[PDB]
Amino acid sequence: FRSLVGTSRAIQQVRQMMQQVADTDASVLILGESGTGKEVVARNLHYHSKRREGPFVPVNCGAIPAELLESELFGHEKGAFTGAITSRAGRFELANGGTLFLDEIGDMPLPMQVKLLRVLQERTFERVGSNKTQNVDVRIIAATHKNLEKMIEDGTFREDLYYRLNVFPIEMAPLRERVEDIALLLNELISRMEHEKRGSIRFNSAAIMSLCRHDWPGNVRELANLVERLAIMHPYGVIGVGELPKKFRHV
Ligand SMILES: Nc1ncnc2c1ncn2[C@@H]1O[C@H](COP(=O)(O)OP(=O)(O)OP(O)(O)=S)[C@@H](O)[C@H]1O
Ligand SMILES: [Mg+2]
Repeated sequence: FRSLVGTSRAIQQVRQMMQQVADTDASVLILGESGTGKEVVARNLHYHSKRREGPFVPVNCGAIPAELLESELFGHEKGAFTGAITSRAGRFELANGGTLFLDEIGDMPLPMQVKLLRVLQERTFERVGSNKTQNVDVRIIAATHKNLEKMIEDGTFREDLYYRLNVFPIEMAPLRERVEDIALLLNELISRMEHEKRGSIRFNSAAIMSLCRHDWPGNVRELANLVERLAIMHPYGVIGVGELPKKFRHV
């Protein structure tokens, strides 16, 4: 785990709710833009859960071939389809006793949403082509940068799955709504980068104000990118307004 650095009320609330849902087995939904810490939040939840010493299993919902998605999620037994010479355990079976992290749940296709639902209310599943219904034991943590209720109304997300998953919602404020945290965030990212052989910089107040007026569409991950790049261009340097890429200058 990392900790969620920062002193905004938003991030403090996020910490409080994390402390409250962690050692429960409730489905957690983390909503937030790209780069805002949603996976951090998930890994932290997990390592402070009953599952904390079982497996943490990510599932990147839009980055699996549909043609194989079922078998990736639920495993297959030999000769289920063409190419099925071995017998795979699925992400779910892999996760039994741990946490399953559905990364971008809004990109999960509908047939997979119903199957996921069957798992959350029944706690069973079968490998593809297989008869044997295995029980399964995981804690669900899903994340999204999408508007799930809108999708519900566009009929691209299932309402029943929605209310089943969204037991404990946690919202992650975008960086541009937490500028108070940027310096802290900086000190963290730089510290990591030092503890990782990888270089050193620091920022002066003008630079820091400039970065505090930036829109951060990639949020914290964009910030981390900037720290790495600047540490290359100005090794062990102090970063002022004129060292920032023009993109990040706001004076
Ligand atoms: N509050 C925070 N304190 C410290 N480090 C953070 C914080 N939030 C994010 N990070 C770090 O900055 C990066 C943000 O990435 P993620 O947490 O994976 O964001 P995300 O919401 O999961 O983005 P996606 O959904 O994968 S595009 C990671 O390298 C984290 O370690
Ligand atoms: Mg992620």
